[PDB]
Amino acid sequence: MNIFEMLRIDEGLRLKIYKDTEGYYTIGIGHLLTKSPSLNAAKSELDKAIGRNTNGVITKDEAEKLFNQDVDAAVRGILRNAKLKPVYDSLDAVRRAAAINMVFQMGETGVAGFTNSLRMLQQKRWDEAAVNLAKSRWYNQTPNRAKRVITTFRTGTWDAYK
Ligand SMILES: [Ar]
Ligand SMILES: [Ar]
Ligand SMILES: [Cl-]
Ligand SMILES: [Cl-]
Repeated sequence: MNIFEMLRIDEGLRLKIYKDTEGYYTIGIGHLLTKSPSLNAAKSELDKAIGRNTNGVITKDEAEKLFNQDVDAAVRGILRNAKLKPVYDSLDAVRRAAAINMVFQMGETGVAGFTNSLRMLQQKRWDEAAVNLAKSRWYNQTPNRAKRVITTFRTGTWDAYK
């Protein structure tokens, strides 16, 4: 297992524009298009992203290409964030993938807001971190996914995904 497989399980794959858990227009493997309530606006953003007149539909390869860029951007966003980078560098491989999933889902910004959890992960206090991470809107709104990511940080293994 790895980051790609992990996120492919959490996000799914859809080839037509859809609304995510927050009601935002998305396509592919969790590629958010826009926070706007306009379907047209989402179609405009999709065309621009792909570089062709898609009409709300893409191929598997295009979805996978967006996905690669989004993983890459997430990692780079972590590395560029003063609050995140040090946490990240302190973690082992498995846990790093848990950190990436979270940023992919909620943005750098969002993640950089779990100050307390961040600190406990940096100190390797796994159980305490797991409990603090669960005290969040993230967990209350997408409890199944959150539990998988949380178990990942807790144990450092991929059992939640196997
Ligand atoms: Ar992180
Ligand atoms: Ar975190
Ligand atoms: Cl894009
Ligand atoms: Cl969920």
